[PDB]
Amino acid sequence: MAKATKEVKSKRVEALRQVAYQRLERLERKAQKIGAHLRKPGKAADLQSLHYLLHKVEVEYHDIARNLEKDPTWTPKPKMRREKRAIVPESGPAAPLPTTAKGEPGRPANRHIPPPVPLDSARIPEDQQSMGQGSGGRSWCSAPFVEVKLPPTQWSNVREKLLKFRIEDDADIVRRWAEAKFGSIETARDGLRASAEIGTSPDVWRSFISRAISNGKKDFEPLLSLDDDELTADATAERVVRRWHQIDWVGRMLDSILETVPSGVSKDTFRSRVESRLKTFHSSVNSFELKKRKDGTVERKRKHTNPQFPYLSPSAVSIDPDVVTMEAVELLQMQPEERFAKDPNDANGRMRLRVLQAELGKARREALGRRGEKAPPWSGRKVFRGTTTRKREACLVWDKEAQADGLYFALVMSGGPKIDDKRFVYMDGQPLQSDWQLHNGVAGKAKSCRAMPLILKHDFLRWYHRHIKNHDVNAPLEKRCVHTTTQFVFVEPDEKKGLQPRLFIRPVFKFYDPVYEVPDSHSIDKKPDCRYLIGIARGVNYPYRAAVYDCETNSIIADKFVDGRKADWERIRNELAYHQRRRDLLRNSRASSAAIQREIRAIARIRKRERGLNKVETVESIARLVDWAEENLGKCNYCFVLADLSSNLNLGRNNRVKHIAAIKEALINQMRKRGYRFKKSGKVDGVREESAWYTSAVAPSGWWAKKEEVDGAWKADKTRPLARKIGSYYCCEEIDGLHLRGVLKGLGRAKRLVLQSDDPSAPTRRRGFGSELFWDPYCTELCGHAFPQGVVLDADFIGAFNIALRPLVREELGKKAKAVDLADRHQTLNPTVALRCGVTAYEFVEVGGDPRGGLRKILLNPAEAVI
DNA sequence: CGGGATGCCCAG
DNA sequence: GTTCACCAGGGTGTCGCCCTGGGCATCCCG
RNA sequence: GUCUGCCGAAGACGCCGCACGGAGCCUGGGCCGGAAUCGUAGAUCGAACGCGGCAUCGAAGCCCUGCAGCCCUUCGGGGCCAAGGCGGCGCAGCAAGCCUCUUUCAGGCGGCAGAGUCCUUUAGAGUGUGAGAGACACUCUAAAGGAAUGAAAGAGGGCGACACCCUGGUGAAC
Repeated sequence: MAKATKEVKSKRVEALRQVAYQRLERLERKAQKIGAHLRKPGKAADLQSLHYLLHKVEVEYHDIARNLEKDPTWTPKPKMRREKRAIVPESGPAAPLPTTAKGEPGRPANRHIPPPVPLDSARIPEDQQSMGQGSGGRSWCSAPFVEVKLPPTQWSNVREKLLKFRIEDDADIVRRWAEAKFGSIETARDGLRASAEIGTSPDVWRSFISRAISNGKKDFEPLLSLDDDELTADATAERVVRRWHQIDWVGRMLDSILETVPSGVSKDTFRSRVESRLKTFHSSVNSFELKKRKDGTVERKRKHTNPQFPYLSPSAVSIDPDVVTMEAVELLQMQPEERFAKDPNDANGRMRLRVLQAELGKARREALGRRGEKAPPWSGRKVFRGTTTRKREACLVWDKEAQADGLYFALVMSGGPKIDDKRFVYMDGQPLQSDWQLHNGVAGKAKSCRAMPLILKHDFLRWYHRHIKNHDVNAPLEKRCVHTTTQFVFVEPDEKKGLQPRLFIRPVFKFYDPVYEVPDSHSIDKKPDCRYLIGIARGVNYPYRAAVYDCETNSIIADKFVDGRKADWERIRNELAYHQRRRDLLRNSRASSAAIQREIRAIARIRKRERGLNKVETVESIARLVDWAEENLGKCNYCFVLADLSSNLNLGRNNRVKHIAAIKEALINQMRKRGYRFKKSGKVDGVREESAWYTSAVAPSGWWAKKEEVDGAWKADKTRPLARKIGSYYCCEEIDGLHLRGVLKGLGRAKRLVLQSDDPSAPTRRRGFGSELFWDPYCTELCGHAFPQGVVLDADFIGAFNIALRPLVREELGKKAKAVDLADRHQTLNPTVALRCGVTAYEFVEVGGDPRGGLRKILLNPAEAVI
């Protein structure tokens, strides 16, 4: 019988491959029919729709051909050609929210109003005495716009003066220059990337160091006599040759562009903007990162993923259906085996079927282009932005006669009266005569400007009261400022609906930069010299958890945290998916269009509710945490230790509630605005990044809880899960004041808990905690409270505690360390550090003949128990 | 003569 | 019930740089 | 403008009043069907598979599309030509949008008479200044037309890049 099975198996594979060839030539016949049918003159239904059927049948051709050539024992019985391709969500499971006006926060009216400004004394440091270009400073912008009141009759002259500094419609000059100089845009991008790169040949290197020496620098005289392979591997010489190649190449291309500038464009601000963009480009193509291999050799890896020339992103071109029709039928004319070969004309060397699929996508993109958005405009109307990067350009003067709200945005033009030097004064408090930048008459300058009044509303008044304390001579130096530049935006007038032109300005205040610092904040082998350490645990559902730590008492002091909107994001995503499905299934189907419009409005409702989700609440709580830290802990006495998470870690469906790098960015900006020093590497003193491996999963009671022993104990005891697997077995909500345990559904991704749910098709509280809860069974007692089978704590609290206690271990061990040594040092040190704050925990309550049957949360406050 | 404009230069 | 490979439409987060001016030479026209 | 006296329903919410196409190329939409194929002899039993044929509801995308309607416009018209469906009966704070970017919360928005306040324009009149031009400064008085946001956070602009997620049109691996 066995020899019969072997010969019959060869018959099976040969017969099924014969079926594959018969179906293949069936596709080929169908493709010939439709390609000769698309040929039929005047056809515009075989266009697009059965052009899509053409790429479908050719994709099936390529897939059948590949599945037959790659696999010699091709025996297809997987039951997918008999599969109906069902969609498992229901047709109508609509579940909106019923919560409505159950309190509604108030708005305690406050009367913020900017008081007048005195002249600052000689407390200014020496490096920021002039406050010109690059002379210290912080240059912190202004997060709200403020509306200036344009004159009702002279606003056209103001618009004419502001049209010089207009930022948009400058890309078209750069694209026109690329078209006129290198023919095509892609050829321009490739040739300009080739010219911007620096060679590894030491001849041009030595030429650029010789140019550096002849320009007045005497530091690189032994660099000319250095060995060629040594100067190639020299990082300092690499930076020098990069800066001089930047100067030469940016100068050459800048001219090439300013020679091709049309008349009317102001060449000064265009020169500055284009020079900054080309400096950005030549830095980003030639910046190389020290990537080491296993043998210690440094690989010259570029930080930027794929830099291209500025103002040269690939814009979508509206291709026509006729040329993609001709290219498709011409691809069909050649032999079908080479129809899926690499295209010699493609830049990426794509497949011919792939480039025709992309061309068909463009051909149906031209009818569905810049439309269909969920209406997010800036004011709706036609605007043009810009910036005024000078004091001769524009500034904020203060009216000395007004005791409050006397800020005026003075902007210089040919028309208008002369500015008053005795009534108007700069916003720092210094007079108009100190700077001579817009004063008329004396010191050889003559300037006349109109000071249009400022409309101070809640946003700008709140920002000016929070960020600027310019009315106090002896103010902290991080609150005093000077104003040089303004990122205005001009909203153009409309005559169709009869509106009024409005100008919004965003000032950019160069704040004075004090020398505030905490020592050894970014020292690798040194703990920061401060009394307090704050450990931020950035998580997925809880955004951050803070556990501040004082080394004098060696205990946690506070446990501030927020809740996050993960489950709300899940609900919005599910309702958005259902409404998108019902809208899209009702669009390809026709004779129903009011249904399309009402589900467009339902999509807009869910878009507004998703627009409610943002990082604003997270950065608001970060600001509140930093303010609380500076109030209670005191200035220059803390350091926000953060876990060094991956910069581009990938999550699942919770991308809109990730906000992980936003916490680090917000903390860096918040500690920058407090006055703390900002190093050139992008680090601010008081925000220290330290890496956390599985050592951030060790217990405060002294348990490492390694993944190997946790996996072994969970395999031996499925009903008793350890580490963070305990939280996945319990319901998120509560029944009888407490959360029950449940049984997982055996499907991997459809994880539905069974909380003794004998009710048919009952989801109940199918959502669980997941990895959010850490249960330590070895901690049967904690903070004056007893637990029979251990205490369940938040995993983010454990991570925050480990992060806050980590730099002590880092200083005790040294620079060279592995995670095992940090783990055992944490295992020994953990028990010794105590808790003097209310630490959120859970209790194993007796449910159903078992103390592990339920979870109940209490405060567990040492301030009520220990002290 | 002089108010205002336009454009270039300041480079471990 | 999954996973991957394309093409549309929509939405997010995140990342490399640079910027966040004054002096001054010449034009320039009423 | 704004505030008060007085008047009302947009747009939503329940009810029904109605909708231009197949030659040719995809699919339901109904049938019928065995073979090339498979349940590890035969595989003719069953499973189906890509399909073949018949008739047909008729639609996906086009030829037919009128500018029914919206956008652009040099104002003549052109583009998509479908949409927006539209169009009544009862319900009249209860949508969207706006009052500033990124958000949250509270609040306001729609006809005609009355009242004050501010700004802008202007007038008479008056005061001093004014090598004196009845010019200027500016006051008094009067008239014309314009004038809802609080509260809590934010480093925001560019330029070029990535990497997720959702829904359709598909194909392949399980």
